Amino acid sequence: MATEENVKRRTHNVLERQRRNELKRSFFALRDQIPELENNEKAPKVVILKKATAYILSVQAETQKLISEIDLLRKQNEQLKHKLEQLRNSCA
Amino acid sequence: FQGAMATEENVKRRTHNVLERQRRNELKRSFFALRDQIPELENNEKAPKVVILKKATAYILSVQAETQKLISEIDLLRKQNEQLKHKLEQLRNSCA
DNA sequence: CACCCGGTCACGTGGCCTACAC
DNA sequence: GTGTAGGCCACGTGACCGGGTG
Repeated sequence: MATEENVKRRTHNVLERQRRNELKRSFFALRDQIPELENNEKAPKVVILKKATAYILSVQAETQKLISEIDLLRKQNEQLKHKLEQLRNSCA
Repeated sequence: FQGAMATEENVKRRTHNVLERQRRNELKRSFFALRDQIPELENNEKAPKVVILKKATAYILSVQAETQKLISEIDLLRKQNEQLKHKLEQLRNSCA
């Protein structure tokens, strides 16, 4: 009876530990995908979050800019294709 | 002496506690901020911490991958671009 | 219906460290 | 030296909510 509560209590503990350990693993995993946070580093959890949050934003900005460049090159290409098209019609 | 030992311990005890609230509260704030930057996890205020981690890691990887593709495309277009310019250049010297 | 179960959370606490002071 | 103040962490421990099962 009293022993039962200790058994429930203890199993709760080891349960919470395991859950907690998974959360740790996830922290280290996230950390390894942030370039600033190196391939190891002893970085506090709050830092890992804030840098991840920032990094995501930084990569977003890069992505939009790359897209702009892509669309820009496509404008130039099609412009050149159009110019080269008019070098065949005008070369009798 | 006596209980002044214990009186000191309670003080460190309380100040340590109130510190941990601030730190935890900040740690909470960082979690919500990260979560809002993950498209899948946006407009979902009730998101577990472990998910926010796993998806962030996942999202970062996909966007890394996407990024690499975009770059490769640029190199492809820029390759074609300069090729078109070069064909067009010596078709100008040979069209008098 | 009530009763647990698996998941999640915040909290109080002490154990470590790093660095800064006596 | 011997502190000691701060920051980070992982632990234990209650409470919460959720979907089943009896």
